Amino acid sequence: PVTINNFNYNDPIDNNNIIMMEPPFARGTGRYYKAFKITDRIWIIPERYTFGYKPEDFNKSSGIFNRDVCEYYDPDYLNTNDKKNIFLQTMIKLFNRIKSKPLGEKLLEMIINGIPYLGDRRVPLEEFNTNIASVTVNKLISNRKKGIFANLIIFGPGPVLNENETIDIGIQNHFASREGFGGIMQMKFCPEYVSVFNNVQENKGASIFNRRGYFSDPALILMHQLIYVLHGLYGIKVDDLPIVPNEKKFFMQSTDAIQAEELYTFGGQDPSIITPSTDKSIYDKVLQNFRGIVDRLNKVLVCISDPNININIYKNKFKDKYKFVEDSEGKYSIDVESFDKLYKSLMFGFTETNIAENYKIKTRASYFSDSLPPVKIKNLLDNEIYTIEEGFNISDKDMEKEYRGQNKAINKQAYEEISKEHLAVYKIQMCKICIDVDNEDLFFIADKNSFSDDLSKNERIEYNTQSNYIENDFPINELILDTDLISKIELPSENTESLTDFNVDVPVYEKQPAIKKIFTDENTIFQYLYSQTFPLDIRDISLTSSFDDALLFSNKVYSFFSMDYIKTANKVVEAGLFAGWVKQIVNDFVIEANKSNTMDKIAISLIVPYIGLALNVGNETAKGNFENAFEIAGASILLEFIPELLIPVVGAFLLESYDNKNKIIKTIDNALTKRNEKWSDMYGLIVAQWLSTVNTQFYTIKEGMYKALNYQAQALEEIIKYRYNIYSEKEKSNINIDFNDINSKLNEGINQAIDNINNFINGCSVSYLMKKMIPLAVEKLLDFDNTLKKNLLNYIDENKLYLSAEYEKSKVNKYLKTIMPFDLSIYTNILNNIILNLRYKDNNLIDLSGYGAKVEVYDGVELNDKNQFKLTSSANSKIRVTQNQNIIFNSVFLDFSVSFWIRIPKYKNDGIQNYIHNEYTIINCMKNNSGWKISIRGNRIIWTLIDINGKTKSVFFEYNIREDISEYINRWFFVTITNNLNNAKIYINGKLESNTDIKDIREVIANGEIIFKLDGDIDRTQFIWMKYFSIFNTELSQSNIEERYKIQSYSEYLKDFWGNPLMYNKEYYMFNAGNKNSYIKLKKDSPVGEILTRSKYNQNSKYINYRDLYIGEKFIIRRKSNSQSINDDIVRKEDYIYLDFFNLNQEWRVYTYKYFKKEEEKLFLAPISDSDEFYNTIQIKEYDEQPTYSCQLLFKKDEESTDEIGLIGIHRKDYFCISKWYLKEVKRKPYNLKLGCNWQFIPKDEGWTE
Amino acid sequence: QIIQNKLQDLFKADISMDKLNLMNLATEKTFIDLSNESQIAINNINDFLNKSAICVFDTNIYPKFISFMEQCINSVNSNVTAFIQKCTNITEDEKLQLIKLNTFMNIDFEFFDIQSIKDLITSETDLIKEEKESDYNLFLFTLQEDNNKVIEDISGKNTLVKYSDSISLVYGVNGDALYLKEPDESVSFSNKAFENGLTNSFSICFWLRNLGEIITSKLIENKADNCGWEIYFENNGLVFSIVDCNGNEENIYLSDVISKNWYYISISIDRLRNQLLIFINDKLIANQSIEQILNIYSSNTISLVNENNPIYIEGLSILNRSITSEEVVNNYFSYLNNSYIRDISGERLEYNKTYELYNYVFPENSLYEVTENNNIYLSIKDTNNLNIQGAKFKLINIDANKQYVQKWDEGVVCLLDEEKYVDISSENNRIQLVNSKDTAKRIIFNNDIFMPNCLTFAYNNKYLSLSLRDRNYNWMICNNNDNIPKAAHLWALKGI
Amino acid sequence: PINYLQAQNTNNEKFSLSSDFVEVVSSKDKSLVYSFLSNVMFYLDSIKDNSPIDTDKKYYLWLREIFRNYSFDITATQEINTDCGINKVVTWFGKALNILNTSDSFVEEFQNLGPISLINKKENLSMPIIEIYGIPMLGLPLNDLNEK
Repeated sequence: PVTINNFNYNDPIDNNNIIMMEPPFARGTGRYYKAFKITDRIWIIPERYTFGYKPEDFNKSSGIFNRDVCEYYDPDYLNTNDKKNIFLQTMIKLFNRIKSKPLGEKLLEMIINGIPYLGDRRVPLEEFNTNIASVTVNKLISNRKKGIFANLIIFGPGPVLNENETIDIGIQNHFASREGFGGIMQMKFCPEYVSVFNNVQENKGASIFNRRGYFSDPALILMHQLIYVLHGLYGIKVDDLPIVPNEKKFFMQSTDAIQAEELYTFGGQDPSIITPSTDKSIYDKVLQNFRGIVDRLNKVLVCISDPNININIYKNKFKDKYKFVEDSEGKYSIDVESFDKLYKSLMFGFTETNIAENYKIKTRASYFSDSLPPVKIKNLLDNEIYTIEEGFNISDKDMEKEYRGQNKAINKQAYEEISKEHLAVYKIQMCKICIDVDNEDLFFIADKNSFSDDLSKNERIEYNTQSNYIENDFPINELILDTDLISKIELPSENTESLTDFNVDVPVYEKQPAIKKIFTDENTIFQYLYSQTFPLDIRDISLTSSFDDALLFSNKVYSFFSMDYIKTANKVVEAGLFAGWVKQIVNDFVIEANKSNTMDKIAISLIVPYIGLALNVGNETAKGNFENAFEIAGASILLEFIPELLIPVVGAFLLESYDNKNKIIKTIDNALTKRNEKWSDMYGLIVAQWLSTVNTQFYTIKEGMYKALNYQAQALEEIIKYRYNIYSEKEKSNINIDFNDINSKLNEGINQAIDNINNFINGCSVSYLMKKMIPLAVEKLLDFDNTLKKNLLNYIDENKLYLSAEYEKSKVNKYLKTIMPFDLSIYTNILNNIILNLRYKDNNLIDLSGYGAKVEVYDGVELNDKNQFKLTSSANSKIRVTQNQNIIFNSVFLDFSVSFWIRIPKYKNDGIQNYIHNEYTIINCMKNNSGWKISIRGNRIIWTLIDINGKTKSVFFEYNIREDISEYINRWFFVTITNNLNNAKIYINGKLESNTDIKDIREVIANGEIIFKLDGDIDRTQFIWMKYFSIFNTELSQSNIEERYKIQSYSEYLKDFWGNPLMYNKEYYMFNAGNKNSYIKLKKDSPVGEILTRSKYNQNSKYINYRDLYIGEKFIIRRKSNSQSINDDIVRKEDYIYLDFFNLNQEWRVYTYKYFKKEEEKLFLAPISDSDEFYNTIQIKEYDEQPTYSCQLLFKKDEESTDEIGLIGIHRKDYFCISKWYLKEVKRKPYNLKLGCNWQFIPKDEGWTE
Repeated sequence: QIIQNKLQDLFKADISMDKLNLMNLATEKTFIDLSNESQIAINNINDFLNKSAICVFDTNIYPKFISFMEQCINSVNSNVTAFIQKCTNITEDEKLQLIKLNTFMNIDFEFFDIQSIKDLITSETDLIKEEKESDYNLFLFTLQEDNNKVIEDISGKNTLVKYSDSISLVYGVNGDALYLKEPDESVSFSNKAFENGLTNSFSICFWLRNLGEIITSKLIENKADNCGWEIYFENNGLVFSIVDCNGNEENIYLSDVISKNWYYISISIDRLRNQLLIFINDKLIANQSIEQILNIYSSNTISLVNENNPIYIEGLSILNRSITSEEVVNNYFSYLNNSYIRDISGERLEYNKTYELYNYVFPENSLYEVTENNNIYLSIKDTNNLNIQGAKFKLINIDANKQYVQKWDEGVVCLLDEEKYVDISSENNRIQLVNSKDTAKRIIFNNDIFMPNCLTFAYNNKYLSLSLRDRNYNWMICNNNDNIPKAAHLWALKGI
Repeated sequence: PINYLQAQNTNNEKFSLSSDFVEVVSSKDKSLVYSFLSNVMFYLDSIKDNSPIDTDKKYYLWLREIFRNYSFDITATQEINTDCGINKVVTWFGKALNILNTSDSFVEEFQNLGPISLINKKENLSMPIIEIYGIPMLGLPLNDLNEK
């Protein structure tokens, strides 16, 4: 439906695709431009946007155009033909990427098919007129001018390269795009320069490459501007009450007013800033515009501008564009459902957030999020950096995880920084010395004039009054599924008579001073942040606990940590203890961060105390105890400026009086629904005020905390570097320290502290909204409720003649006695710390971690669909994993974890000595006799670390071999080994098992080559089963390990004794958890299985003890109805089956009597037969919520009968029976794992002998 | 003692006798709550100091044992080597192998096991306390048995349950559920802890299904005259009203509760936070502050009524503490994970029943038959045609004895005059309707855990989904491309 | 610690809570009782010199506040990372049963020191008498020697 052509800037003009066009802002003053028709009604002019701009302003100066953007100037850009050609190629690539997906294709189809209406407010309602600058544009044919229809023209950047914009055409201050007509739109867009943002509001754990800044996708910015264009073309770019920032105070951020359309376009939480009253205002304005459009469409009969233009074709096209209803007579009407859907899809459907989510592109969290200085993309035409389909995040290059392809600290080979000598920012100089702060680093507190007060207006209630409620959301799936990719675009010919009128309002742009000087003497967030910085020339700096002392001098840097940390940092040690001191100071810095105290007295789960000491924002929070002040004065001390809340008094309801008798009942219900709507509107207004005035202050506080932590880390790194360089050459050669490792540890600590700060600040903000904003609105709404109740009562009294009015009075009282609860979700919108994750995809093992580690699996390794691989003693049973050189565990502080599921076979009875004395490594990560290994001695699983020097440290786990029925001997179990700077811990099945101190380990280097291979003194029959091997670059917590073990232990099927899936038609031995030392054997005479004590091992060794499991009757499981898939043969939970057993050379089923008196009833063991007095179907179920290998067997009358008989078990002389008492005891909240109903099945395994 | 002094000094005041008895009852309840808090602190300090003792063994005694046994193992190895060298009846390489085999490394005498010490200082009394510790004041449990239904509290607190014989037991969500079809029925649960008081946190949690149609009918009451709390239908939703013994009221209207649909109601009152949380299903509905609410001492009997309304009530539970959002979501999602495929109404999906088909993307458009090119498909209704009646569906299984659908079930969809059956055309990879049961396709029915009332049809590991728009059509197709959103292959069946 | 435990007990019925142990034991009137409930003491000092409680709403509010403060005070714990996992150290354990009650916070001293500092008699170990007899030298083949 949408095709993208291929052009070159030197292609000869053919006057069909490559033409010479005069833009509407040229006002017919010559100066034709070369334009290319990339797509229908879309033209590209690769020239600088000089309209309304003085040529002297294209250079950097003391002036500035905008007060919210770091502006970059480059007059020499776009000066040659080669630059024009590469610009054209880049735009072609961007449009191809946009059309690559159904959402972009639908957007382009809407843009193309949204041809502007032929006429404006200066056009009669009964005729068309194509002689308007906003409809037709002139082109030159003579090397004779003609007029063509266009929808969008794309120019190059203006004076600022990184400031894209979209402009419409206005005539006598009457824009056609704001009145439902629509017109051509002009775009200023430079693809080579993109904005940079951050994600401080997003928590990704203690990652290293997080919150490091991201550069935007040029296709995303182009699509954002295309959404602007789509709003313009359809004529929905109306103007309503804007968000005007308040600039009365000095710390407030000053910027131009923000129209509601921009916030709608941004999407996400941004449309919640526009109050519902303004939403309804815009909705009715657009509805009135569309009503005028449909009246114009119905009134026209003939065209006088160009008789060659068809009337019926254009009328049908406009009806399709505006989604009108064609009546049988011929008149066109407006369907409100259709118009509502179209409006919601245009405003809340196409948004930056939805598009970014659909294309897997990272973008700004909110419209008010801080913006970093822009960067320049090195080359957008290289398919090894930026491709059409994947975009920046190339999956093949291991860059599609967590948007790693857009990370500034990761994809350093795809962008170039911009020199500060070419960037202009509207700075504010705070003079007492003077401090210069960018305007983007100021609190954005909206003024009270930006929120409407339509609530106070009286409302007329009638019998047909409908409670209208617009919703700021549209399902993106509905938009995607409405995309058509088969039907072609049927557009009328663009050729028409040449333009005659040239009336157009070209805007005039004037620069303004880029420095604003203000005078104040308040030590606030900005001053404290400044005091923590030092000039680059200073090389010997020390940390001070006094803010004024560090503010005065240049060699003293402020800090907000404990005095112990300052003393340790300032300490100078000998060269022999330098590395230990560095490790200690970094650990102390990290411990100084993450300082959180749990909160229980506030509805806020954790509180960070070092915020007042770090920013001193609000009512001088640095003084005294921050925690005590926060507890005493609530969550308002952190607010820089408490705003005045605009809470209108809701107006009375004017009820129409009808007679009626029939229409006098519906008016009461309409009034009630209107009251509910007023409640919702008041809640939305309060939410908008919170999002504009209070939440922005907290976001600024979060950004300030992040900057303060970054400054502290930079100061510590500078001190470390200076101390290391202050030593002699011999001393420096003696000490081995890696600065990448210390930088990574500092960044991880910063990210963890920022996570805690983010949680605390969000808690405080939501608490402020609920406990300082909502109650007042609720009180006002209750007063309005009382007023409305009185009004309705006197209305019923004044009209009691017509209409059992006591019932109406009771209904009214009951309905307004209740309040509408406030919901915030309405207005709102794996540990993910892995570095290696082996999984089974297709007859092979691959790495799903996203870092792209090469996994080579040889023919000796046996695989299966359940992600289990068995390593044998063969020389070709080995797995080699080569990790990326950038993604490895820290080599100094050594914080990482390794988790997997393992299965080891039983020892050899005749080879006990060899099984005990032999220790064979099964996983290796050694390169130069240093690293970590996992080995399996007899009965133990040892994890060993050997540093560079040679000192070793091991931690193991030994499972008892003298137990009767052991839970680890030959069954799957979870192993997790965690390492940090102090200890090495090993957890088995979640519970902590062992722990060793590794504080005396110097440094461990990472081999990067993991070898899964049983190497060492082993027998010819020695195999080990492994599953779900994973490596994390952080020390997992106990709760995290327990949750991971619980999640990985879940499955749809059931598990046998060994943990393998339960399989149909397999030999099993029954085992009772409640009675471990007993089994069942078929009686020679009675048809009841007798309970016998299990055997034991007393052959030759007293050091080894166990009980035989291969004794008893061999049970089999068969299907009941054969209704599932034949390919699947695993037993799933809650399954009806037949439980048979092999007796002699036959199979016998187990049944039960229909009627019995005692609860414990014996079973009936008989050959397969059909009877009307016995039950044969057994439902296998799982009752234990916690992971377990025990299942339960229930007896049911029928698969469709709710009747339940009992549960199979063993009850005391022991007797194998069924009980109805187990039913009550199995549903108790604390599950009893030692019950007699817990059954397990033991198949014959190669790991268990005798 | 401070509280008693204040109360006794306040007895010499102009307060009526009934209010004074209210004070005394509230003070007794507060004393019980203070004892509970003291027990919480006691076991907190117990765990703290037990872990401290285990840590002191790990970090203060085990290293000394390791040092001593390393010193001893040195001598043991020296003696073993001397003995093995004194003998002269073996070779040299064999002797070296033997002496290397009989060695004592550190790992030989390392026996530390934190789990073996935690499980060694826990007695049978601790196990008894753990088994008897329950966080439920009432955990109703229903068991049909064979012609003898039993409804009783299995929380261990032994609440007195009084019910009439007109109530029935059905299978609502997971297990049996009370069914009140006869008008004017009542079930009473009696327990002292149900009396509430000034300072005690609790929570009500149950599953509700109303078969009615819209007057205000009482559902659950604990109102002693004026004070107390209650939940009752109103308009097209529920209302939770809590009133204290001072006139302060809190009425919360929970909307979007219509008939013939299951709802998981969870109300939590936390008086340590002065918070009232109300969740419906897996979404927080109300979050209010009840700091203005005071002593709510009420009767010791919670009453469940019907008031001329057939209702299903399942798993009615009352706890003695407040619940969090995460726990509520976990309980709601785990309760529905029972290998039963449900319909859009929340009830169990059954074979051989007239069903309307809906797609998750379009929760209001029902699939209807479309004839084109001498081929019959089914597709979404166009925006210009909304009055067209939807198609009637039935599910046929291999075994006619099976009545209820389950996870991983093979079946055939039958369209209700010529008895059409679903087939897949290997020309456009769409679906079509045939007139031969043998020509149908055996498709597998499944469902996602986090979308309980929605199901998926699979055909050789390929879900059936909705295609993109095509001249005002959206056919069901067996997708293999990723350009169709992953939420477009979720379907819903509505009982028609 | 027994002295503090005794000081937390009184026989009178008109006492007042105090955080100063020395003042409590040196009080001639014997009207001060030692307590570590900082929240409750702070609340009682805040409501001191106010309107006497006479109405039922006032008494209900006072009782609710007293219960809330007591619950917040007696259940105060801080989760620290110890060598054997995560330990929820009781914060007020320093005030009651005077132990590591020098200055700052009890948790700070507990973390800086070890768990050994809680008890007042450390280093009580003693090596047991060890009798590891050496192997008894008659000739034997490889298998017999290996078994022995």
